[PDB]
Amino acid sequence: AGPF
Amino acid sequence: MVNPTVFFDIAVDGEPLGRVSFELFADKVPKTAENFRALSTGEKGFGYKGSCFHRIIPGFMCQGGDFTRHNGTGGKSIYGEKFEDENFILKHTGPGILSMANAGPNTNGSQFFICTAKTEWLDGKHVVFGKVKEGMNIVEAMERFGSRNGKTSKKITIADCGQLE
Repeated sequence: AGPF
Repeated sequence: MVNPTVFFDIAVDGEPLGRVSFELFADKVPKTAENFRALSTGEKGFGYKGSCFHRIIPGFMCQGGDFTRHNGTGGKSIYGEKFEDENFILKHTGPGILSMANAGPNTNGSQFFICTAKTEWLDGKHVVFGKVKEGMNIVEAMERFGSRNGKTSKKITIADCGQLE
């Protein structure tokens, strides 16, 4: 899962 | 009304490091806040107690909450494996912001991240639902154990957690  | 306050007692390789408490904005993101709260008390059986922060990027954020696979690929909400993005009213305005981690729109599970800097580029993509109330220095201290790519040098875990108010 991100956040990028 | 009254917004819930939850706490996390952090430990590094078993050694207690301190407490971090959050204010959940149930008044604006009720479902998202309720999910986090319930996972913090463990009232549904499963929860955050014992899980670790698998991804820490100094100057960016601390990510945790995957209590099923422990590597960012798992986790589940009290509503099922994943729920929709409630809304994007709140923004990532600075250190302390509590936001939902996800793998694209409407993939909110149990993973979350705590911002240690203003991360405006995440606005509209991740749901902000709370912020650090106390223990922000404990969060900064956690950065000491992270790296550029997120891999952590020590086992950072949530020794205990629950609701205060």
